[PDB]
Amino acid sequence: HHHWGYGKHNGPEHWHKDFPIAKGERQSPVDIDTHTAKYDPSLKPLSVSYDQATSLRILNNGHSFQVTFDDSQDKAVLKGGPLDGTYRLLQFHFHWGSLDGQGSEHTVDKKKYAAELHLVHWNTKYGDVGKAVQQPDGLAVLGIFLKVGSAKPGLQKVVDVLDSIKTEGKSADFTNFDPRGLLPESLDYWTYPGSLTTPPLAECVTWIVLKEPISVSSEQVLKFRKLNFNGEGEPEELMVDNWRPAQPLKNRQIKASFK
Ligand SMILES: [Zn+2]
Ligand SMILES: [Zn+2]
Repeated sequence: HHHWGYGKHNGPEHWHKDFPIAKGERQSPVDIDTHTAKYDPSLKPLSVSYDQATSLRILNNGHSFQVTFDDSQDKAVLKGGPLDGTYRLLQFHFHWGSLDGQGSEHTVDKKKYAAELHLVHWNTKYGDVGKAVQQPDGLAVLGIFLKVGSAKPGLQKVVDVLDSIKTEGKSADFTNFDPRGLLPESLDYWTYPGSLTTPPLAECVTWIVLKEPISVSSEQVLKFRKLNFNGEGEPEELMVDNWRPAQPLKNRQIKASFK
């Protein structure tokens, strides 16, 4: 359980009261201004190696739903792009809106997408996620925008279990899932140094935000929107608009992998 949320009283505007790093120098998300984000030809190609992925559980954590992976060995890993070394996939989760016109955390020329998928990875130079979160290169989060259109067949297994995890703390087995089914065809990206977008807002993340959104259906996104922030029998707070808005870029540069 957790004290914070996305309401007027417990939401992003107030997180700095408990997490003063909320007003820090490398906070996420950010707007990606395509007039000022510059192509960097020294960026390597991004390497997604998810064939050996081992999914474990799906959980309503009170702010989102998350799907966890066995990160005890190099199985599903992210390498290349801006990264040095190997980063193991730990979990994925989403942020979404009440309406299709909002829901993403990152924006592109101020445009908000209907949702955003985060695949969270940690740097194996550290022992575990707990050590990695204390370092500036501890995590790599691969961010993928969702737009509404045709169904994403690789999302359907997720959508099909959401009715079983409606309220905070509900969970299920979630085995044999292939996260490659959530990727777009193109791996062109923007990258910058930032932070977790949820508490504790640690400044430990290399963000890799893909340019090409995936398409999901209205049925699929509606299932997201029928989840609850609350626990069982508590006053219903539909789980929508669980996104932090864009934060000041301060001294940073966003780099593009493409011209
Ligand atoms: Zn807790
Ligand atoms: Zn996230």
